[PDB]
Order: sequence, then structure tokens, then C-alpha cells
Amino acid sequence: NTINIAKNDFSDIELAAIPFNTLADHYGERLAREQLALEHESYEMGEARFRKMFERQLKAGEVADNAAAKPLITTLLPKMIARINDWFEEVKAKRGKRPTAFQFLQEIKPEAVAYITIKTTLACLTSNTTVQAVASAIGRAIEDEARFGRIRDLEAKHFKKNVEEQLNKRVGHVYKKAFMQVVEADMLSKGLLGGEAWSSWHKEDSIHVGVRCIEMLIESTGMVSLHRQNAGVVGQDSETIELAPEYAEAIATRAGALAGISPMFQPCVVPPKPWTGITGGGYWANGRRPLALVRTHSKKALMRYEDVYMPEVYKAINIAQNTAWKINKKVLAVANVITKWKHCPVEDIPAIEALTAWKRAAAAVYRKDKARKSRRISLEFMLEQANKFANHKAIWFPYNMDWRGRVYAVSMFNPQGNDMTKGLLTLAKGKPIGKEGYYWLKIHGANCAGVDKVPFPERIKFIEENHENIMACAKSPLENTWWAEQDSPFCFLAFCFEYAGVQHHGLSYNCSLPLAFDGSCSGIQHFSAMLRDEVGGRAVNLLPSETVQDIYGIVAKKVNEILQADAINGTDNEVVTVTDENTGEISEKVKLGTKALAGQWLAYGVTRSVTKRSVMTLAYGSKEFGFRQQVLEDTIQPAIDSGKGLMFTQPNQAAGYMAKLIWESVSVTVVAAVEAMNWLKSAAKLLAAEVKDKKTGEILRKRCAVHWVTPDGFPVWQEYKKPIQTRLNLMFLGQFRDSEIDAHKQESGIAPNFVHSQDGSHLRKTVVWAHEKYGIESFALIHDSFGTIPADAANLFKAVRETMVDTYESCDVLADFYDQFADQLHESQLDKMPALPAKGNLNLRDILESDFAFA
DNA sequence: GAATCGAATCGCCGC
RNA sequence: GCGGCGAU
DNA sequence: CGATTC
Ligand SMILES: O=Cc1cccn1[C@@H]1O[C@H](COP(=O)(O)OP(=O)(O)OP(=O)(O)O)[C@@H](O)[C@H]1O
Ligand SMILES: [Mg+2]
Ligand SMILES: [Mg+2]
Repeated sequence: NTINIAKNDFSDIELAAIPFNTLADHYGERLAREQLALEHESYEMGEARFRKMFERQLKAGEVADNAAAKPLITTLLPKMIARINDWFEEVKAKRGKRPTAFQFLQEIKPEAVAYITIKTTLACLTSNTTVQAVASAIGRAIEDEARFGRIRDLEAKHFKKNVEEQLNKRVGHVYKKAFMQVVEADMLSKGLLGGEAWSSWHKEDSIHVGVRCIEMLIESTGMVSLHRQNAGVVGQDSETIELAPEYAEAIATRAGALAGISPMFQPCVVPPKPWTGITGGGYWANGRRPLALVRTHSKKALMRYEDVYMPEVYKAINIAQNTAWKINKKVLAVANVITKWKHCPVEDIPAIEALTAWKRAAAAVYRKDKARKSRRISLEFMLEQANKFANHKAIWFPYNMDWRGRVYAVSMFNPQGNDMTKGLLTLAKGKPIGKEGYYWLKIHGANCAGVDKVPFPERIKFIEENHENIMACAKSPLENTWWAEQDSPFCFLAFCFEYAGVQHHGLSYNCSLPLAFDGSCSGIQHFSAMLRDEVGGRAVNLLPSETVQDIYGIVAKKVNEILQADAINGTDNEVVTVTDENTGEISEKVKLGTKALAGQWLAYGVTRSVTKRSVMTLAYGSKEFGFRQQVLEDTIQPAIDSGKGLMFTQPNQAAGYMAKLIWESVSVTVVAAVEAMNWLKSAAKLLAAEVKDKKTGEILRKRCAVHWVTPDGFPVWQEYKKPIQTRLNLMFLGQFRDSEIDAHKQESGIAPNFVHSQDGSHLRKTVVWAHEKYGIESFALIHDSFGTIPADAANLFKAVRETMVDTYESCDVLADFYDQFADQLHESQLDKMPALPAKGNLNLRDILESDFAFA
């Protein structure tokens, strides 16, 4: 039931003359044919991908989950619900005893029966056409939502949350229902569902409820026609159900239309098409899916950039596209061997509360089995793409941006991937390495091993002390597994081959390995530079420092100062009344004081591992509440499951105490970060407010989106939007039944999105400034990682600091942010707008002399 | 007034 | 949307 | 612990 788009639509891509000539005028006809054939293959692979998924969803009875059937379902559902309703009054107004199926259909609300019927008849017809068997299919599906939705809807709307996540962790209808069977029995043992065990429907009841549902679908919609066979013959009287061909052609056309616009983007064998406008950049042919400069969730948001003059933004994207890459054949030769022997090549190298705790161990193996299969899937695809382009002289990647302006490569195989993917990709246009390039090659090799918390001379000494090990790895990587045991193994191996090249050829050796420089904590770095935070900036190495500054260990050091103070002074333990709000029981337990809680943590030993997740999620918006879950999940629970954690008698009390100390430490260490996110959150709060006079009720000021402009000239609009109603069932997944600004997501998004737009602007300005003031042509970019060939590494090191000093010396981005929305504020809320946070004593020009900023 | 909720972006794979 | 993986 | 909304 599908139409091959490929025969005509995909043929136009190679045939059309205006795309061919514009490509051939730059790189000739031979490369033009190769590039168009590659893009043609990408669309063909994408069509094949959709069709395999469509047929697998066809075979599994999940055809309503496919995107080609959703536009159908959304116009048939309101008619079904109106007819599902309208029956109920007719039988209630018709005297006499009710039909067999009337009472069952009241146990499930009209919306849920409308979807359950449509999905199950679509499943039964596509994947026996008798009305009896399709009636029982709905009948067993209605009863499942009736019996087990009882748990969700009424008795445990608070306690469902403690089984909702573990229900979602199960995959498969059988596993999900079996878990719900255990949940229902556990609840009844506590008298939670009213003590009423379900009386399962008889098979006679299940067929009769279905034929009521099929008949009501024919009345409301024309999706399905009824057909009788051998009418009047007692033995062979049957009714066969049929999907209406006019609606089958609707999903067929939509399946073909969607199959054309889902290509598998690949690297380019010619340089990518320079961006001159909103669309059509990157790849060279026109396409069923043309590339967009900004990845927006709506076509209206992309059209906002049409006449936006942002020349520096366009130059930055086009320069990055022009960077020539090639597959690292030496690394690829190694990876082609060890992936045949291990599922993950660097995974396991040989080297020298009982119910509720071991339930988590069982869930750990279940999660690990998912993780092992997931990691292997991506590994085999990356290796296939790397081998496909291995013998090419150079390959290129097109680039675009997310709606905040961060720069992303477009192809699935691209240098922004994991350690193996980065290890398989090297720059194509190298230069003689020289003395300076060799020095930075060793620094880059030291960072791949994980020796990055020590000053530069110690990184050099680590490489020079391990000179024998590095040369042994380059000469025979399969015979010496030392490279595989490092923090970034394949990138370390890539350094090993280049290091051996300098030994075999001297400083004239042409090297093209990308040497990445990663900023410490980019979000905190930008916030500290915004408000001139001396203490906060020094913690993220903005300032020149003795050693590499480690904000994870600084917070841990501050945490341990409170722990030892709380171990001498501090509160004692106390008994306090507690009450479970569900059961209503009033009990009394021990509330551990800070003196006891500090002693437990001092026994455990609080290091940077305890604090690392909390500050890492600070820029994402986490705070003292979120830290409690992080500490419980990352530190306390792994300790208890491994025989440690004997000090933690009440883990939630230890977690909440730890979250209080981390939040006190982080909010005192990086002050300007905390103040800046608070100010932006308050800004979005007043913008997303629908202010109104309560007496009149009239809307005085409409809720407003948040809009600002980066120093590079890239504009960004934040308008999180929410749907008005959505329905989710238990065994079968959710489905839609206009949009308004989601004010909650506006508050939760504004601070991370603002700082991410700033680091995108900084990256783009770095790429431009490095390309024009110096002569750098090759760029490796992952959002805050700046890499180039070793001979240009020192200049990139200088350029990335010069741009960051330049913007914040010239732009008050928070004050510029204020100048945008201040006209949109209402009279009643300007008094409640907090003032801009005060700037500090940090001198921005010290960033130029900072060794470990890297950015 | 309480009653409830809530506590970054992007891409791939699966349902 | 949910499950898992990866990138910052 | 605040905002948002019953
Ligand atoms: O971006 C987030 C991200 C995505 C994937 C992995 N990560 C984290 O990136 C860290 C490495 O950078 P750091 O933050 O400096 O950690 P570290 O312990 O101090 O240094 P290291 O020993 O790993 O070399 C890792 O640990 C991860 O949590
Ligand atoms: Mg690290
Ligand atoms: Mg990160």
C-alpha cells in the first residue's frame, strides 16, 4: 500500500540543469555528477528507511503510530466521540433492558474508546477480516484500559507516579501488562483500590462490546464498510470487515510523501554550497527536503530570518563548511579489526531494603542490555560511513544552526560525534608541524589520555615520560592495548600515529590532526565574563592561575569545610511527627541533625565525584531540589548497592543535607552565574504573564515571547508553546485529541538558551577572526571545542581568547537584552522587575594571558 | 482563599 | 510522547 | 519553595 517516489522525483536531482551547472561552474562536471549521485543515494536510502519502518509497523499492528495515519485519525476522532456520546442518551431514553455492551462502554471515557477502536481495526485489517475477531480485539483492549486505568485515574493519582516511570521502562504490551498485574495485586494487599478485585469480562461480553464499537464507527465516519457473506445460510453466515479504499489511499499517499522528505544526509565529495539565504545551502541540488539555516519547529519561525542582515553569521557558517576532512585510515584499519572481536572495542580490557535494592540490580541489567545493543547500532553505522569515504581525497560537511545559533554539522557521520567518530576523522589540508605545532600536538595527546588537570609543562612531561609506550602503540596498535585504556582511546591512538611521524620525519612532517581546545565550563565562563566575576571567573579558568582550576573540587573543598564545622557545632537528632498522606497514619521517626549527617559524609569521603553532576547541571537550571535526586542517584545509592553506604542510615536525609551544602557552595563560588540566571528567569516570567485586571477580567497585556540578538548579529526568538489537550492510555500510547505560550517552559528555558546563544556567537566570531586575522582554513568545532591543524594551533589559541575579550568589552548583553523587552513590559509589573546585577572587579584583558581558559 | 505542580539544546536508534 | 544511545 | 491555578 505505498507509491514509489523514487522513479521520478529522485531522478530530477541528477537531471536538473541549474543545480548541475552551478556546481559544475565551481568544481567541474565529473565531481558534480558524483555529488548529485551521492545526494540522490541519500534520498533513496531515506525512502528505504521509511518503508522498512512502515512495513515493520504494518506487521506489528502499529500502523496508527505511523505519521502517515495521524492526519487521518485527527479528523475521524471528533466524529467518533460525538457518536460515542450520542448513543448513550438514546439507550438511556429508550425504555427496556439495556444492550449487553452498554454498561462496559461507560467504564472508559468517550475519548479513549474512540482511539482504541480505530487503532485496533487498523491493526487487524492491515496485519482475519471477520467482525467477530476484530470485535474481540477491541473488547480485550477496552477491558485492559478499563481494569488497569483504574489504577491511574482514581485510586493512585499520587501513587501512580511511583509506578508510572517503571511502567514506561517496560517495553512491550506483554511486559507492560504483566507489570500492571503486579502493581494491582500489591495495591489490593494494602486496600488501595477500594478493595475491589477486577471481575474479568467473559468472552461473550468481549465480542459484544466490539461489534457495538465497529457499528458506531461506520455511523460516524466512512473509514470502514460492512460486508456479509453467504447470507441466510446457517453454516456459512459471516460478516467480513473492510477498510475503505479511499482512506487507504490517503495513508498510502502520505506514506510516499513522507518517504521522500526524510533523507539520510551524507558527507559531500565537493565543498558544500555556501549559504546565501534562508534555505538551499549546504547540499547542492534542490531537494524534497531542503536544508534550513536555522532548525526551527515551525516554518513561521524560520521565515523570521528572511531579511535579517547578519553577514558575520553567514561568513562563519560558510568558512566552517569549507573545512576539508578525510578519514583517518590508520585509525580505521585498527577499528576494522577490534570491532570484529568486542561489541565495544575499549569496553572490558584485561588489566592488573533487600527486595527494593536488588530490584534495582535487576533493572540495571535490563537497562544495560538496552545500552549494549544501542551503542553497537551506532558503531556499525559510523564504521560503514567511514569505510565508504575512506579512499576519498577530501570530504566536507554542511553546517547549520539550532534556533539558539549553536553550529551543528548536517550529515549523520560528522566530527561532532563520539570518541571513535572523532578518531576516524582528520583534517585533509595539513602544514609542516614545526616546533610550536609539535608542542601543541603533545598537549593534545596528553588531553586524550586524561592528563588535563595539570599545568602544560606537566602534560609535556607525561608525554615525554611515556615516549616508549606511544611509539609502541603507533608501531603495533593491536599488540599494545595501552592506547585503548586512555580516556579518549581512538583520539589518543590518532595522536600516537602523528607523534610517531614527527619522530620518523622531524619538524618538517606534514601534520593535519585536529588539536581540540575545550573550554572549562562555557556557560559559567560566559556568565562570569558578563558580570565581571573575579571569583567565579577564576574558578572556570577565565583568569590566569597557578594550576588548572577545578570547579568540581572547589565546591567539594567548600563542602568539606562545612562538614567539619557541622561535625563540631551543629544540631542534634530529634524525633518528629511524620504522616504518610495516603494512608493517613501518624508516626514519629528520628530527624537526623547536622552533626550526625556531617559525620556520615565525612566517613564516606566527599570528593569532586559527589559534586560533579550538580555544578554541571547548574547552567541547565538545576538547584537545591534537583541536587538531592542527583546525590541520591549518583553517590548514595551506588554506595549502598556495593556494600558501602553503611553510614547512610536514612539516604534521603543524607541526600537532602548534601544538596543543601552543594547549593550553598555553588551559589557562593560562582555568584554571577546564579544572579544572571535569576534575572533572566524573572525577565521571562513577566513577559509570559497574561496580566489582567481581576475586576474587569480583560487581558491588558498579551503573553509575550522572549527575543534577543547575539553580538554576532544572530537573532533568536524563544516562544515555547503548549497544546491544549492530549490523551495518553496505559497499554496503547498517546495521541492528540491551537497553541499558547508555555509560560513554565519559558522560565525554565531562558537562562540555558541565552548562554548557549552566547557561546554560539563566540564560536562564530572565533571562526571568522581566526580566518581573517590569521590564515586558518581548517576548523574542528563542537560548540565550545575549537580545533585546527597543529601548525595553526597557537594562532587559534590566541584567536579564541581575543574574540571573548572583544565582545564583552563592547557589548553589555544583559543590558542589551533589557532594551528589547522593556517596551513590552506592562505598567503593573515594572516595579516588580529586578534591576541588572552589579558588575564585578574582573579585568577581561587577563583572559588573553590565561593558559587554561582554552576559550 | 487553598490544591496542585515543577523543580538546556541537538542528533541517531526503538516503540 | 515514551524507552535507550551519543554530542556540548 | 515559590508560582500557578482551582
Ligand atoms: O559535557 C557533558 C558530557 C557529555 C558526555 C560526557 N560528558 C561529561 O564531560 C566530562 C569530561 O569533562 P569534565 O566535565 O571536565 O570531567 P572531569 O572529570 O573533570 O575530567 P576527565 O577526567 O573526564 O578528563 C565527562 O566526565 C562527562 O561527565
Ligand atoms: Mg575531562
Ligand atoms: Mg557539557
